[PDB]
Amino acid sequence: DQRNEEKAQREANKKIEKQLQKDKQVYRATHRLLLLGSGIFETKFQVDKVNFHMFDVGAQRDERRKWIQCFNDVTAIIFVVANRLQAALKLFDSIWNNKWLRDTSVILFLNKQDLLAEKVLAGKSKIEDYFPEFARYTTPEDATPEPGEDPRVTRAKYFIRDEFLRISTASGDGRHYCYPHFTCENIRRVFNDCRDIIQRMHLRQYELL
Amino acid sequence: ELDQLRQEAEQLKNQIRDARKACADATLSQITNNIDPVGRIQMRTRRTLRGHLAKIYAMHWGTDSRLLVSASQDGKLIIWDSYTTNKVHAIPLRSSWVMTCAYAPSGNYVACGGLDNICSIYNLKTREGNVRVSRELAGHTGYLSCCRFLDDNQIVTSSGDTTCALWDIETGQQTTTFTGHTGDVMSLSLAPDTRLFVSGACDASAKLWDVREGMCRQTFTGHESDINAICFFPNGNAFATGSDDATCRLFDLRADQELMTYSHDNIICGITSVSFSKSGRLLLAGYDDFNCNVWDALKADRAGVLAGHDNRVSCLGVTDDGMAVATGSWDSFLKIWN
Amino acid sequence: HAEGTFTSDVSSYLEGQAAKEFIAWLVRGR
Amino acid sequence: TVSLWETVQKWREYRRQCQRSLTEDPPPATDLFCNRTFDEYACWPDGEPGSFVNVSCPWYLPWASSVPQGHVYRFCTAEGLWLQKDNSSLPWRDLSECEESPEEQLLFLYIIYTVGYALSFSALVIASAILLGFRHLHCTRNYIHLNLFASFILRALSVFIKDAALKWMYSTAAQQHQWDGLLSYQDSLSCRLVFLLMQYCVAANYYWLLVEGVYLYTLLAFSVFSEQWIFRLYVSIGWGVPLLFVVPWGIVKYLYEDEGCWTRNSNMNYWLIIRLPILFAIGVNFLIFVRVICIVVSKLKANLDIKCRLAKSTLTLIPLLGTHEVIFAFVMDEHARGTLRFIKLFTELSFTSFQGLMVAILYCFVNNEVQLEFRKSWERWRLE
Amino acid sequence: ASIAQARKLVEQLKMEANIDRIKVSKAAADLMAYCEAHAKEDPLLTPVPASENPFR
Amino acid sequence: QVQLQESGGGLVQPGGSLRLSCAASGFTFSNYKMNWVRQAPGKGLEWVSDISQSGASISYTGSVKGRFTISRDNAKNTLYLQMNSLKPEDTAVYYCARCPAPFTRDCFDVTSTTYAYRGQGTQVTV
Ligand SMILES: *C(=O)COCCOCCNC(=O)COCCOCCN
Repeated sequence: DQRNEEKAQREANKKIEKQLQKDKQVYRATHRLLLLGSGIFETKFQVDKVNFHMFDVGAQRDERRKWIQCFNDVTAIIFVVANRLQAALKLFDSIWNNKWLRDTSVILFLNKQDLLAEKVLAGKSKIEDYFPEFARYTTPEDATPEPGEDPRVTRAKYFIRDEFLRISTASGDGRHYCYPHFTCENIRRVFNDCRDIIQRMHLRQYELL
Repeated sequence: ELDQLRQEAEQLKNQIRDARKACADATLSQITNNIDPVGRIQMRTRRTLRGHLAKIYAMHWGTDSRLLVSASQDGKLIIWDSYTTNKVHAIPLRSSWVMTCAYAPSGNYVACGGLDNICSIYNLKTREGNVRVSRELAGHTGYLSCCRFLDDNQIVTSSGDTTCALWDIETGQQTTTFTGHTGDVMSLSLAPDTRLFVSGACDASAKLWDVREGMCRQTFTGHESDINAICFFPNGNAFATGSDDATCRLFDLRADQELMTYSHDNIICGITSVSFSKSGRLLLAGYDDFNCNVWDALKADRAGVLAGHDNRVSCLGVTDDGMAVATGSWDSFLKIWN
Repeated sequence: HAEGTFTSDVSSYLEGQAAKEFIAWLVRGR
Repeated sequence: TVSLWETVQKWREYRRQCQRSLTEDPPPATDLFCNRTFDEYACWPDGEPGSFVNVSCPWYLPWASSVPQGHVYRFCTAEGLWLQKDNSSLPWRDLSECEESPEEQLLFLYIIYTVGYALSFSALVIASAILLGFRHLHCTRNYIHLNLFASFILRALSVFIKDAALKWMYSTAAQQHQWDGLLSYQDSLSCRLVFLLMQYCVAANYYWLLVEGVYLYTLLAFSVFSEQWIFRLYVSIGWGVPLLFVVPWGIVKYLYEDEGCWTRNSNMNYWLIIRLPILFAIGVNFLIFVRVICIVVSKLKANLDIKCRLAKSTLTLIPLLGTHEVIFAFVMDEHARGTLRFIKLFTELSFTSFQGLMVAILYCFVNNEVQLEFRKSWERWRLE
Repeated sequence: ASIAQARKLVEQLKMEANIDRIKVSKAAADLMAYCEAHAKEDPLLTPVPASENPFR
Repeated sequence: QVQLQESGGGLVQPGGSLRLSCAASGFTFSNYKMNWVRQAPGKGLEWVSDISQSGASISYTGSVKGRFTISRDNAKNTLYLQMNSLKPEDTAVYYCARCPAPFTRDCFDVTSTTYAYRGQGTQVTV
């Protein structure tokens, strides 16, 4: 009676494939993000009925070249930037140019807007001593500064943004995109960028981009 | 003064290198010069296992050579019946970042782990009929990259915290810790008698461990980059490693050095997984270029290719009866080759 | 749609030509 | 709205009326009279010798409305015979009053779209083989393209059959049956179903172009829903919604205005049962096209000439949505006479016939994903 | 300190230097002799008939 | 076995010059992008300069542009750092760090605390 047990196996298989279809709907409807700043911390937030799962790595060593490959298929990597600035530029460079993360978009949050605003008052070392080419840098004409702030905070903000956009515009090839922020709502800014990422992914399948 | 210690270790490294050089009277490529080639190995895909949603990092065959567990980063363990392609169990995982899975030799348990730094044991033979977490082995401070059962009560794990651990499953406690690696330990392979095991790490080094003593018998170097995969030879006296330097190498325990390198000029991608055939004549290696290469382990000539996958070949395993090969991939499919 | 419109134009033309070759047969003594 | 069938009927009724007369006709009773007859075209009364006979121009003539006041003539000529000439074996007749006072254009339109549908048919069966054959290519997007590809094939075949049926129902074999008053293909349900299949195959193509636009618009609206649920709806909208107005059209065309295998749009009002639902599909894909192009220009200038890329995407999107139709779609047959009609027929037929070719080339053959599947396969084949 | 790690390296190296190593020629002949004694037992080397293949 | 051995450090007057060498051993030197990394007293490891496999693509940290120049000689398996106009804040232990994998654009983890393909370093004092 092997057909009696082969029928039982085929019965248990359809029960599994039924659950896997419900799991497929949940998996495709959720956007998972990597936050780079016990073994891993998971944050669930929801914006306009869209589900976001953000994963922040904790209790991993500072060597990332192996465990960072687990996130090649997240919607985006959220890169929060705090010579700590040059180290962040090097980390962004190796993420951007890694063969497995080459189709993953990066949302840059140039954090510490107020800290950069207060450090620049005669206590600015992290941008002037470490980046001597900033002393001859001018704020771009198409800059959109916040209403009310030092004219030297908007200069330091756009210099840092251009340091990162220099890496991202070199060898971008229209497969992954960089979304720099904090030079101008953070969950909304992630939601808007994720919507742009999904749209550009679809327009590529239709060969419209 | 550590400088005087740092230069004594320089002298010991030269002493070991000279002892190894004295033993290298011939090469394995000279001993096997007059034996016949295996010819052309032409395996075909016999099964395609479909049902995982995300990329697959790990698979492991059962000892019955019919059932196999696979781990996908969608958060599922699936036990497949390879003969009929039927799914037997689908286990949802608490953490979706699983990087390793093991099938117990008895068939009663599976283990998995990953970025949660936890090895989770699942009972497959519960009285009620469902599959539940038996234990969660905590104590590693980095992700789990590999795990292997010794029996129903002992499992050995490797971790990104540069250590390997032996666990007592019933007490949930770490019986032994294997320290000495300086990079992430990425793969481990138990010896056929489970008295020893080898582990390859991200320091381009492989180490041989005594399970009972908890100490490192031998260290093997020769790779240029991180070792991603490791596997004993069928008789337990040799093992093969796959590295990011795009080569495989064969090390011998009793000669204490490398015997072959399995490399080609056209291969510039890393090896993700290695496995021997039943007799050890064929060394199968998965690659980043989406393919698997079959190597003549005694002549270091590429004997075949498995070219069915559309994304990275992440894992690879041969049945205990030598009957079939299974490959998982980042395209979310397993293939059985024969 | 185009197809229908073209078919109705050829259909009407063919019907009129047919009806105007029945009469011709009659003049030929049938 | 002339008809062969009504013409032949009227002939027999005109046959009857005079055929009755020639039996009942009071005798001229003047000697040298000319025997009356019916010559399959006119009923000639007995005429006085030597003088001509003026007879009403036959009311059964298809163009007889043109001229109520016409006449046919013959002469008694006073020997009791009628006039005859060498090389003629008949009683002299004068029809010169009663006679009816572009094939090539239509043929040129035909030749165009027959090549277009043939090229489209060939390129679409070898493009559905590529999508069906490769398992890696299977996805909800390619499933919709496959149904669209099949919808073009059904539209191409239904045209080939419909040029054949128009040929069958206007053939020298057929007409002689219909003169003889016997039954013809035209009176069969075999031909009426051909021109009901041609309505469904045309209308299903317009509604599978709509499904392509609606699916693309829901992916780009950042709208995520059940895929398994959504595909069942799309199949039942491309293939099923056309039945909701093609079937009622067949019901009305059978109860009312059953003639000409339904080839001829006699009323021009029941013909709206098919046109308006089709114009709904035309309208929505134009709205979807505008929204998709607006999304594309927004993406293009966010990368900060964009008009080479924008023109390429606009021209690539046109065959997939069928937006070449909006140009002349509202130029409704009713209002489209004269040379305008030619331009409406030429542009629509020539583009639609080749439209299946564009979509096969653009969305199968030049697709980078599809070309990748071929390069992957050639190298794997080389190893053997 | 880093001295405590450097002294453990010396201890491991001493224990690793004092092991018995056989010749590579003898070591290679043992692997070659294993693959010969099990060549008939390897289905991927010598394919079995489709009657015996559970994945036929 | 992968081995990187730095030399050429020492005590130098401010404004002086110094040339560091790195003898590479145990890998195909030309397949790998190479870096110089330093650790100032009390600070963590900080990236200084890198050079691509051929020697064409070269980059520096901002505070050393114009003063330091990096060069590799693939024939001798040697990496060089020529340091000019040295400042008192250039006092550090200088490490020769190899990128983890060959033929890659990215270079992960060369400033990590326990990176394996990094030498023991040489002390530069200004
Ligand atoms: C009538 O049905 C008997 O057949 C002979 C009538 O010949 C007319 C056939 N078609 C033509 O002659 C084409 O010329 C008229 C079409 O208009 C385009 C300009 N010539």
